Amino acid sequence: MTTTMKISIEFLEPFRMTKWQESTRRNKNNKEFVRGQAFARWHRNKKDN
RNA sequence: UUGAUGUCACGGAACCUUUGUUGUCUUCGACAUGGGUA
Repeated sequence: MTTTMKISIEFLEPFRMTKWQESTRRNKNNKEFVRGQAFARWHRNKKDN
C-alpha cells in the first residue's frame, strides 16, 4: 500500500548539469563525478553517442 | 535515469596583464596627337 505524490520543480534560474561519464568512472575515486553530485545529470540513450 | 540512517557545491567572481598607435603640406604647366611627302 503506497500513495504516489506527483512532484514538479519549477526552476527560476539556469540550473547546473554534470558532464556525462562512463559507468566505470561513477565512483568515489573519480573527482569529477563526486564534484557534480549536486547538479543535474545527462542521460545517454546509448553509450556511444 | 537515482538509492536511501550522512551531498555546506548558493563551498569556488573566467579572474589577472596589453594606448589603434605610427608615417604623409588639399598640393599643382607643358603639351596632346600620327603620320604626311616622295
